[PDB]
Amino acid sequence: GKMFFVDLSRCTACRGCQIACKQWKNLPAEETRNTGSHQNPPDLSYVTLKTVRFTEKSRKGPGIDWLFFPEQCRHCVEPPCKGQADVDLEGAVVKDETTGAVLFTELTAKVDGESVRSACPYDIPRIDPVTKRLSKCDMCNDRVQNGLLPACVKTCPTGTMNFGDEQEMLALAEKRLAEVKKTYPGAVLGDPNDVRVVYLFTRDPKDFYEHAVA
Amino acid sequence: ELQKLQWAKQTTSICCYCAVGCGLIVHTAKDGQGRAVNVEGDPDHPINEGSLCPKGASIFQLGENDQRGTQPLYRAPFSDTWKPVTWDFALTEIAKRIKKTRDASFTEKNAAGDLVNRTEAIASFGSAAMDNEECWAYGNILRSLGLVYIEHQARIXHSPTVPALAESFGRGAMTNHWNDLANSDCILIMGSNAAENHPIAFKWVLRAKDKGATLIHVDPRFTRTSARCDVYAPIRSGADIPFLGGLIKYILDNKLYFTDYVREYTNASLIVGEKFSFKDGLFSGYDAANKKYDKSMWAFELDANGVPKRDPALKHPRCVINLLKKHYERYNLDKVAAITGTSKEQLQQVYKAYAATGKPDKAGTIMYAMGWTHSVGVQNIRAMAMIQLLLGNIGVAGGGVNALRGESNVQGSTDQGLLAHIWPGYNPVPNSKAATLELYNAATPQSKDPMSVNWWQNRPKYVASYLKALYPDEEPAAAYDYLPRIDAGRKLTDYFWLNIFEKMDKGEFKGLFAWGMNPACGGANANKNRKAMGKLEWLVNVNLFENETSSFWKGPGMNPAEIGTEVFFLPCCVSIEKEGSVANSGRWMQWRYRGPKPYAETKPDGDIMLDMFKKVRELYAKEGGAYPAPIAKLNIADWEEHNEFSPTKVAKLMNGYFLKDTEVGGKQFKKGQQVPSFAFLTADGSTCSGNWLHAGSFTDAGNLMARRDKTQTPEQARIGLFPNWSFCWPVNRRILYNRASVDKTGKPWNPAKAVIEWKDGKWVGDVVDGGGDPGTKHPFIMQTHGFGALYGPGREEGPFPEHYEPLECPVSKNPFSKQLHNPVAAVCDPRYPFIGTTYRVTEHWQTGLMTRRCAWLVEAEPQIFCEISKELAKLRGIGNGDTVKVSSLRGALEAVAIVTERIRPFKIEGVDVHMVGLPWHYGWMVPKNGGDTANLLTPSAGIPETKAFMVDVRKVW
Ligand SMILES: Nc1nc2c(c(=O)[nH]1)N[C@H]1C(S)=C(S)[C@@H](COP(=O)(O)OP(=O)(O)OC[C@H]3O[C@@H](n4cnc5c(=O)[nH]c(N)nc54)[C@H](O)[C@@H]3O)O[C@H]1N2
Ligand SMILES: Nc1nc2c(c(=O)[nH]1)N[C@H]1C(S)=C(S)[C@@H](COP(=O)(O)OP(=O)(O)OC[C@H]3O[C@@H](n4cnc5c(=O)[nH]c(N)nc54)[C@H](O)[C@@H]3O)O[C@H]1N2
Ligand code: SF4
Ligand code: SF4
Ligand code: SF4
Ligand code: SF4
Ligand SMILES: [S]
Ligand SMILES: [W+6]
Repeated sequence: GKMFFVDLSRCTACRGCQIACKQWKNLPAEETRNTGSHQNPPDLSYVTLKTVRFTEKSRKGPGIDWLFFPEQCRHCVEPPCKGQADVDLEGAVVKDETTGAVLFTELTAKVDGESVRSACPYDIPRIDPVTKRLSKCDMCNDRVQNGLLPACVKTCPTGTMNFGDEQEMLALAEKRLAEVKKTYPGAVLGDPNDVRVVYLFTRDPKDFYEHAVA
Repeated sequence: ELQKLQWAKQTTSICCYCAVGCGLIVHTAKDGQGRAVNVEGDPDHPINEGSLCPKGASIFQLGENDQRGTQPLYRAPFSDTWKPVTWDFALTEIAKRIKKTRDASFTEKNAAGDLVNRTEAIASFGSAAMDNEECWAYGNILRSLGLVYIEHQARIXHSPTVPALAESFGRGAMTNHWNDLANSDCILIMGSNAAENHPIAFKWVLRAKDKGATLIHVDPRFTRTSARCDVYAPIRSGADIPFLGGLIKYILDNKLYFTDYVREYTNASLIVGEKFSFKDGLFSGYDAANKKYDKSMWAFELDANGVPKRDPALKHPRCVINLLKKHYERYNLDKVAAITGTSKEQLQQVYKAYAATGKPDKAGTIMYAMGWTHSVGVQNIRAMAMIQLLLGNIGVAGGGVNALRGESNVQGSTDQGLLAHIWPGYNPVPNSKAATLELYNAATPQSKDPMSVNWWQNRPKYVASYLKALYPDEEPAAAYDYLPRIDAGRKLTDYFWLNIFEKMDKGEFKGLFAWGMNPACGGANANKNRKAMGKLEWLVNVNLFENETSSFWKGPGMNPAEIGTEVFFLPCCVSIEKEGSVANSGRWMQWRYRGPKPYAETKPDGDIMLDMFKKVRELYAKEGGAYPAPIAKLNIADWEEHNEFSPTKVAKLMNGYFLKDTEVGGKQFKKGQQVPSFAFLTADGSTCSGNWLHAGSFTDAGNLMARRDKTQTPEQARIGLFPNWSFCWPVNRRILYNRASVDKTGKPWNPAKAVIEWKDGKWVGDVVDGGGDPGTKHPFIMQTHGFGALYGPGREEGPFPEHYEPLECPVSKNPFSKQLHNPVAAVCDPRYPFIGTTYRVTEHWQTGLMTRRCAWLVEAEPQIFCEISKELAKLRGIGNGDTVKVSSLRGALEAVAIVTERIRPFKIEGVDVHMVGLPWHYGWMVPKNGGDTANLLTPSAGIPETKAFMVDVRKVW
C-alpha cells in the first residue's frame, strides 16, 4: 500500500496543495467571502476536496503559534465509511488493493449520504445537494497507479507533503518526529496505525482542527 | 497512461510570477495544435523540483481564461464604451499618434544649446513581465523614437538596492542564488516575507535548518514566514538602521568579525582624509541652505601614485575600520531596544546567533525584498552589506546579501535598461554635457593599483558594441548622436516613476505607454493618478485582460462623456503562449518554449512592439518628419524571422557576434561567429552586442540559457551551483565575489562548502569572479579600488549608515544625534492617527490584475481586508470580520476587519501607536465585492511611500 506523511512543522500555508488539487481535477471555485480570516474555502464541500485550515494560539512573548492544517481524507486502513455505506449498497465505496485508496464510486447517490459522513471519525465526506453523490480526496489514485506523486504532494515546496510505500513513510515519520521534537518538543504523529494520511502535529492535534485525530 | 496528458504535446516553461524562476511542464492538446489541458511543476527543475506555490499552480486558469482580451479595443475621446477593431487599424492609428506627438515636441537641442535629440511629450511604464528579448527590443524602440521617460516596476527596489550594493560590492544584483540558501548556518529574513512572497525559497531555507541553521524573522507583523522561523523578533516600522547599527557595534565590541577577510578584502585598511568628520548627526561638508553634502570632504588620503593609502596593521586612527568602530559606539543595546521595541534579550539572542557566522567555516545570509527600503533605504541595505563584509559572508556558500527581486524578469528588464538613467548593461544614458562618445567614456574612474581589476574600464567596448548592434553600418561615435540624452542640469529623479505621475497631473504628457503595468492601481494616490490619466490625449495599454488602467475613464466617480483620452487596449498572450528568456533573482537566464498558440487574436509583446515600430518607420519614410535618422537606420531585420519577432535571433544579437575577422585576447575569431564572452568585445567596431552581460549566453556552442543539464562535480553538487542548468550573467558566475571565499593561496575559508578552489593551476567549482592567480588581484573587480566598501563615500546621506527617522508623525526623539530626520531630504493630520501599511499575501500578484481573474486564487482571498491588533479592535469597537472604513487625506475605502495577535501596538516615546495592515491586490474592475486598491489611501510625496502612511479606521454599521 501507499501512505502520505504530512510534516506540519514545515508548512508555510502557501496553499499550493489547495490550488493544485483543483487544477489536476479541473474542479470549480466556490463563492467565498472574507469573514475575518485568510482561511477560504472555510470548509470542505462537494467541489473542495482539500482546504488549508488556519488557527492562531496565543504564546508567551512576541508572535503566536500559527497552526496550519491542509485537510484531506485519511484513506483509513479499515474504512468506517465503507462499513456504513455497505449497509445500503456494496460498491458505492471500494478499497483499491494496489495503493490502499478509499474511493467513492458513482453508486454513492444510492446510499444514505448523511449517515456515511457521521460514520467517518474525521468528518471528511461531503454530499452534492443535486446528484446526492459523495466526494472527497481520492489520493489522486489516477496518478499514483501511473507511478506519479499526487498533485498536492508534488506541488508542496516545504517538504510537508511526502508520499510512497507505507513502510518507508512510517520509517520517515519516526526519523522526522525525532528531529522535529528538538524544535517542537510536544510533536506527535496522528493515528499512525489506523490511516494512510499520517499528520505530524507540532503540538495537541485538537489545536490544529477538532477532527485532526479519531 | 494518464488520459488528461495522453495525446497532448509536453513542453517546458518558467513561472510568469515571482523572481524564484520555478520550472513548469505544459501539456498542449492535439500534439501542440490546440489549447493547454494541464500546467504543473517541472520535477527535473533544480530550484522548485516540481513544487509550485498557488500562483504558479494556477497558471492553467490564467491562460485558459474566457475573461482574457481577444482582439484590440479602441475608445474614442469622450466615448462611453469600447469599439472592437483590427490590429491593422490599432497599430496604424497608434503609429500616427506617436509621429504626430514626436514631430510636434521633438527638441534637437535643449535651452543650453546642447544636442539631446529627444521627446518629453511621451512617457512609457513597463515591464518586468515581458521576455528578456522583448524588454531589450522595447527599450531600443522607445529610445529610437527619442523617449527619456522610460520606467517600470524595478524603480521601487532599484533606487535603494542597486546604489547600496554597487557602492558596497561594485554590482547591484543578488550576490548568491536560491539553492545556495541551503548552505547557510544562520538566515536573517528582514524586510522580506519570503514564505508568502518567494514561497519556493523556503524549500531551501528549511533545508538550511535541517543541516543546523537558525532562521530569524525581523518583522513588525507575525506572518506565515514567522511561523516557520526559530526566532520571531518584532521591530517598529523604520527602526532597521538602529537594529543593524546595534549588530555592527556588537560584532566590533565582541571581536566577532572575520579579521583576515576584513584586512585583505574590505576597505578597512584604507586611510580616510583629515577633512572627514561626524558630529550631532551631520558628516563634514554639509551645505545647510541646499541640504546636501560636499562628498570631496569624505575622500581617501591618496599615496604618490593616486591609490588610496592603506595601513594593513589597522592601527592608524583614520583607517575605515577605526572610524567605523568610533561611528557605531552610540548603538548600545539599551538605545536600540528602546527605539526598535525589541527586548534586550531577543536583540542579544539574534546578535549572538548571526555574528557567530563571522567564523571562517560558518556562513550567514540576509534576505530582504521590498520591506521598507524611504530617504535612508539605501543606507539600510548599506548596513546589511557592511555586516556581511565584517563577518566575511560575501562570496561564500550560504552567505551574501540576497536582495530578492520581485517579478519573474525584473532583473532582465533592468538589465535591458527600461529605467530612465541606464541603457542595457548598466551603461548610463548620456546627459546633455556628454557631447561625444569619447567624453561619455571619459567619466569611467581609473585605478593606478595593479591588483585592482577595475573591470568597468572595458565600458568603451560595451558602449561601441551596443551602438553596432542598433546601427551596424555606422561608426559608434556617429551612432552615439541618434540616441536621446537627459538634461545634465536637472535632477536625475525628474525622469523617474513618481515625477512621471506629477508631470502627467500637470498635463505635460500627450502620450503614455502602459505596457504590462496597471498604474491606476500600482501608483500611490490612485485618485490623483486616475484623474491625471484624463489629461492625456492618448494612452496605449498592452495587457492580458481589460483593467483599471485601460478602463480608468469609466472608473469609480468618473464620467466618460467629459474625459477626452483616446485609449488603445492591445491584448498580449500569456507566458506559456510564447518562446524567450526570463532572468530570475539569481541572474539565471532561463529559456522557455511555446505550449498553446496565442489565445484568440492575442500577440506576443515582441510582435506588437515590432509591428507598431514598422508602421511608425513607414510613415516617416513617406511623410518625413522630425529627425528621422534614428528610426530609419535601427537594425530590426536582426530581430525578425519568417515575418515574425524572433526571440532566438534577438538573443543572439544580445549575446553579440563579430562583424569582421578579428584577433582578440590573442585568439583568432572568424566573421559572423557569436562572441563567446564580454572579455572578447572591442571598441573599434569589430564586434556587436545588445547587452555585454549576455555575451556568453548564446555562443557558437548554442543557447546556454536552454541547457537543462543537472551534471555537477562533487564540490559543485555540495553547494548546488548547477552550472550546466541554463546560464547566469556574468559568464555563469553563480556566486558573485567568490574570490573572497578563498585565502591568498586559493584555499577555501570553508572547505566543506567551497565555491572555488585553486587546484593544479586552475580555479575549480564555480566560474571565478575575476581571472588571475590566487592573491594577485583584489576580489571586488567591479569596484574602482577593488575592495568591499565598509566606508561608502558615494552615498548622498554619508559614507556610513546613520539612523534618521523615516516614521515622521509619531516620533519626535532621535536617541543617536541632534538630527531627527534625514539632513539631505508629511502633514500628520490628527484625524488620521494610525500607521497604514500595505503588503502582499501568497495567493495574489501585484495589483491583482492577473490573480483577481483566477477563480481559485479569489476563492482563497476573495476580498480586501484590514488586519488590526486586539488592542485597536477594543479601542475602536471592531469585531473579527466586521466591515470597516479606512481613510486618509488622499481617499477612503471599505474592507473586512481581521483582528489578530499577529499585529501588536508599537511603543513609541511612552505611547501605544497602532499599525493598520492592507493588501494592495484589489481593484474596482474585478471581482464583485473584491474592493478597490489600497493606493486610494497612499500619498504621492523618486519612489512612492506605501509601508508607512497615516490612516483612520472606523467600524461601518
Ligand atoms: N505573493 C506575492 N509575491 C510577490 C509579489 C506579490 O504581489 N505577491 N510581488 C513581488 C514584488 S513586485 C516584490 S518587490 C516582492 C516584495 O517582497 P516583500 O518585500 O516580502 O513584500 P512585502 O510583503 O510588501 O514586505 C515584506 C515584509 O516587510 C515587512 N515590513 C514592513 N515595514 C517594515 C519595516 O519598517 N522594517 C522591516 N524590517 N520590515 C518591514 C512587512 O510587514 C512584510 O511582512 O514580492 C514579490 N513577490
Ligand atoms: N500600496 C502599494 N503599492 C505598490 C506596492 C506595494 O507594496 N504597496 N508595490 C510596488 C511594487 S514593488 C511594484 S513592482 C509595483 C507593481 O505594479 P504593476 O506592475 O503596475 O502591477 P501589475 O500590473 O499587477 O503587474 C503585473 C502586470 O504584468 C502583466 N503581464 C503579465 N504577463 C505579461 C506579458 O507577457 N506581457 C505584458 N505586456 N504584460 C504582462 C499583467 O497582466 C499585469 O498587468 O507596484 C507598486 N505599488
Ligand atoms: S477519513 Fe472518513 S471518508 Fe476518508 S476513508 Fe476514513 S472514514 Fe472514509
Ligand atoms: S491527494 Fe490528490 S485528490 Fe487528494 S487532496 Fe491531494 S491533490 Fe487533491
Ligand atoms: S503546499 Fe505544502 S507548505 Fe503549502 S500549504 Fe500545502 S502542505 Fe503547506
Ligand atoms: S510564484 Fe514564485 S515561488 Fe510561486 S511557483 Fe511562481 S516562481 Fe515559484
Ligand atoms: S518588482
Ligand atoms: W516590486
